[PDB]
Amino acid sequence: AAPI
Amino acid sequence: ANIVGGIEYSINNASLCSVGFSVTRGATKGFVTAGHCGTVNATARIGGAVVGTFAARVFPGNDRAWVSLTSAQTLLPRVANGSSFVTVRGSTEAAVGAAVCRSGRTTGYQCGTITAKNVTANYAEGAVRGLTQGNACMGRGDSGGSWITSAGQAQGVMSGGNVQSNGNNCGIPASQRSSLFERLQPILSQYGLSLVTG
Repeated sequence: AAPI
Repeated sequence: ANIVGGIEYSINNASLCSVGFSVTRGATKGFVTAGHCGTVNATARIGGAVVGTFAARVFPGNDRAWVSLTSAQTLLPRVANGSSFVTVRGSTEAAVGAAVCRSGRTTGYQCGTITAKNVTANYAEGAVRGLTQGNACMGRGDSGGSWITSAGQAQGVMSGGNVQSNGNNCGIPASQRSSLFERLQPILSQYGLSLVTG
């Protein structure tokens, strides 16, 4: 998961 | 600038993010976005012109922010859908299983369903707790963008998810996408904001  | 959910805005002439929702705070105009987009006082621009600065944010932990805009902006109770628009009618939180859509400057308007609530995102910067998960696809750039139901009920703003090497989660099947959004409710109470509706 990554911001976007 | 006409303030619409889903449209591009840059931060300090660097990053890009999407407008969430037009809101007000007494006589002050604003839009809600993702906290990770900017730090307090960064400058927001739309199509090259200054529109406002970040008034407040929380990131990580949560992922939220509001930009206060100059008087010259036109707030609208709409979210971009191609050349069309979805009217913002309120903020009833849909339940797991509801259909939902999101709008952002990278992937345009995408729909899917909400698959889980209260999910934690482990970002490099720190954990982000309480996010709702949807399976509509998204790409780098969509952050801060609107999540709304067809009926016009505002759900939240785009935080993150599982982007593949191509910059989005559009090439992977809906069942494998984890697209995370920050709930709008607590952002509205936290800052004393009112949604612009139509």
